[PDB]
Amino acid sequence: ARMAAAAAWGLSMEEYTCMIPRDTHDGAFYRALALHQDLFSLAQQCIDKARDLLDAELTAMAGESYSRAYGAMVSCHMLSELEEVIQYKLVPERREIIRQIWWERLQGCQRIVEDWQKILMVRSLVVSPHEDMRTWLKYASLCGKSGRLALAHKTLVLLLGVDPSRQLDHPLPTVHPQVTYAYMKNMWKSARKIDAFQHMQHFVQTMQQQAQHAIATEDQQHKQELHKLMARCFLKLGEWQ
Amino acid sequence: TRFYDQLNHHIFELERKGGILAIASLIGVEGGNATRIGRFANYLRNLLPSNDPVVMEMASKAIGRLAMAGDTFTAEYVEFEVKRALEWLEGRRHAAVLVLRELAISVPTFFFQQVQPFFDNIFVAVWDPKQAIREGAVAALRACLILTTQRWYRHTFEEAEKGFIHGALLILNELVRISSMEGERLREEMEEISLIQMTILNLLPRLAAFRPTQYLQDTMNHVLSCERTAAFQALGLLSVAVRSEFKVYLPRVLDIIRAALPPKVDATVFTCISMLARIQQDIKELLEPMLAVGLSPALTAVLYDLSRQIPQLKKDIQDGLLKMLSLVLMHDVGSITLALRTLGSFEFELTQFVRHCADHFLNSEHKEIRMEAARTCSRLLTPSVSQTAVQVVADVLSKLLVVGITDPDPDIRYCVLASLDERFDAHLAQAENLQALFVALNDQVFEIRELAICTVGRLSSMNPAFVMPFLRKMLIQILTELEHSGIGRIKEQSARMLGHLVSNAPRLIRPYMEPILKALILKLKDPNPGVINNVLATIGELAQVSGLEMRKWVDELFIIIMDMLQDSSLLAKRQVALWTLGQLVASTGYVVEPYRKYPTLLEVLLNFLKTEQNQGTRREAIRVLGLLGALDPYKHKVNIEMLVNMGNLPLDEFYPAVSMVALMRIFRDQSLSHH
Repeated sequence: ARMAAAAAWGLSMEEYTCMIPRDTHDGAFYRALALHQDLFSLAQQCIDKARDLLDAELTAMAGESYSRAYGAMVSCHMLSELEEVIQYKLVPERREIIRQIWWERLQGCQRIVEDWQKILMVRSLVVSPHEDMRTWLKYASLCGKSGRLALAHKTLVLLLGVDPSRQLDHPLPTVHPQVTYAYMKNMWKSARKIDAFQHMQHFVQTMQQQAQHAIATEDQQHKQELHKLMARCFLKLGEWQ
Repeated sequence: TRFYDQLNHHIFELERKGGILAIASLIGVEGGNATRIGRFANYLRNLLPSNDPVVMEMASKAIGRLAMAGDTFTAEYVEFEVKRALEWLEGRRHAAVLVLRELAISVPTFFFQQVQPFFDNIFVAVWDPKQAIREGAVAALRACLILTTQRWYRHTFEEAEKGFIHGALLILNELVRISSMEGERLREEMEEISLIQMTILNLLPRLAAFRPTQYLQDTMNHVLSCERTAAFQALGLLSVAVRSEFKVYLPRVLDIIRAALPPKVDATVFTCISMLARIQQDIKELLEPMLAVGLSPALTAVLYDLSRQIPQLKKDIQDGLLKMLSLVLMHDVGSITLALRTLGSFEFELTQFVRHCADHFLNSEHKEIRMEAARTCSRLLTPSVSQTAVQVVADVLSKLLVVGITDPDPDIRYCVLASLDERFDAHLAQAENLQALFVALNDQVFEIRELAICTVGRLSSMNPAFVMPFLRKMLIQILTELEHSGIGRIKEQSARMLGHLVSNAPRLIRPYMEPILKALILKLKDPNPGVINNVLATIGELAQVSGLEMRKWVDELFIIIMDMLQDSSLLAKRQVALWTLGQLVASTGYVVEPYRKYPTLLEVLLNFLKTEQNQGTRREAIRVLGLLGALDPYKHKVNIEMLVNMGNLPLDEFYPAVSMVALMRIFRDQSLSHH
């Protein structure tokens, strides 16, 4: 039931995890379920089992010059993330410390969309998509077409709370500027070049208006970043025109 | 090894039980084979023939333990000895019977193919007037049978009944047991909790399953004919194996066993009643003579196993044991330790009793008892709660601690300090114990401090008045003494104190970590695994305590640990370095680029996976490998003649060329010394 369980881990599960062979990394990994049931006294056992069951695979690829071994290193990464979830919940001060480190870890991995999806799958146990926004914006931006020219839209809609493909002609929402900007860039890289241009023009007008309400020693950094964004939008308006 | 090699000779020439029993816990434990096989075997080959059970049973285990080695000498032993003990199964002799039982199984790839020749050899061997062979050697046929289940009985069964009481009986039992894996798994389950008498009894648990019942109806008649007094285990064993109406025979069995129930065949008798619960009313009745036994390790253990087999009668059994054991305890020091051990370990519903025996034990010179009693008294104190019990626990454990300070013998010292169990906190936290521990902490002998600090550390969360400033002093003074006093072997003991002085006293460690790590890392740099292993573990925990606050010292510490790890091929307890690096990086949040700044780390971790055989060490290496973010193979790479000659020249010239190259390759090596 490896594929049935794989489907279950996205957006049943309790039954699917009992039809997976135990003599493999994936069995212990997708019962370490234990981190989804908060069974830490079980998850610790499942993680140690996953480490022992993974084991030989690291030694098997020691003659492909560790090229294919990368996949096992990804499993090793993911296994630490399982422990990270335990520490995340058990020791609150680690939760913010982990945010630094996980991000630093993510930047060192390959840019394969599937590996990022697996990391995000486990990451969702501890961190909302609306907190590590840098990861989801980069995820959408990993490739001009991501892993399929549909995921960038779903991700941006998730971060927006607005679905412009159904809410047709809706104005650009009062959301974090990077999500709107990425959306407009995604519209440009399609047939809808004119719409992207006009939206960029109104986005710039909106930012110019918003800049006038962030003039203080408490929030001038926002205005400064908004100016950087204005510069990016103006260059895009130039090239698009 | 020579010392034990010669002793093995004299031990087998042989009191005798003591020698063979003690050596049995070196045989197969030390792991040596150059002598354990190669000359020891001559002692077994010539000395074993005259050796009664149970001592010979231990020798039998030694036989199997030699076969397990599997080396050249082993192979010579296995064939030489079994081939002689196929014919000697010839009444001189008797050890040959047990050789077959174990040796045949130790190397099954050979013995599997000789099922019937062994039967023929028994057919002849049993003729000896002694009749020892007729019982033992025939029963030993399990050795030539059971291997068939790993890949004859369908006809040998009839041959056993027709061609072979003794013969047919002894062959029949094993031929039935081998019909399934269950025939022996049932016994393996049981052992979690004249020979023909025992075998006729053993037929009933197995003929019931082969052919379900005339066999059972006649088998019990044969039991009664072999006069009637017997260790009637048949119905218990059957009431596990099937329960094939075993009760129908009890009206002619229960009236025979019962007289033997008092401690006064007698080796079991208890086991002939227990298992029939699986007549609970009759076992309940009959516990009285069973619970009247004296303080023997065997009968007490049997009664405990009885309780485990029949939980619903446990209270009646345990109340008996409670009284039985307590009376001896209240009443000497050579037997009280069993009373105390089982009173503390068993599920009983036991305070002043310990104070009394403790006062007796403290004034005895029997060092074996001083060692056993210290930890055993600690076991019994478990249930404790009136103020009297509080004073009893604190007083007894304090007095054992005083022995742990004033007694020159390090083994008694160990036992009495080890006795200060975690379960007795809030009692050991009293001044009566902590003041004695204070004396231990400043004692002239470092072994006392080494043991005593762990207890003091634990107790730091309960009574800082007699812990905390002492731990502060010892951390500073011991870390100083490791260098300033010129300490030799004792330095390792002092190193052990470090970590013991840290793990359980966090209120000291945070503000002191700076002077500790600066000097502790200095000790890491000072030179000895006896020191470094403890320094490494302590630093690891210190990193866990401070987390990211000590990032400024990570480069120094990391480099030192890594260098220690790289030499793990010689310093083979440095799995510790793997753990320490793992916890250090995880705790501090060190930037995940040690594979760029110190690239060897990853090569080392991979070498561990394909060097070390210990699953734990490999698991830790995996944990460290996954601690850092998965590395893009590109960035990884960035951070880092026979055929060749053959086609370029005629063969007439090629031949000398490759000959000369091979010779010069050898000639440039140091191994040339031999060639």
